[PDB]
Amino acid sequence: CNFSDKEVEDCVTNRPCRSQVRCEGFVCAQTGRCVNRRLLCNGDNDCGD
Amino acid sequence: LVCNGDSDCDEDSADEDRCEDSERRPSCDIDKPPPNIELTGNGYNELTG
Repeated sequence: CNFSDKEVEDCVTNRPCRSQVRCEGFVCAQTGRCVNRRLLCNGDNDCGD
Repeated sequence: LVCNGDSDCDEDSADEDRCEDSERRPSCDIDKPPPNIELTGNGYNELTG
């Protein structure tokens, strides 16, 4: 078969969505992983970056 | 037990967070537990054994 058993179309932003899950921790800027502030300066890459 | 040189919180180690190594003292000469002591802490199922 064609591999494209999947197909996708773009849209306008008809409506907002509440995806903006609140991180109280630090946000690992490049990854967006939410890490607890106690893991800052931890000596360990607990972020990705 | 806080800021002590031992991880007295077990999974977390928050008692050893943000602790100056110049303020720490050596808690003990050694850290090595007996060779499989963790097995002494497992639960047990009497039926399945």
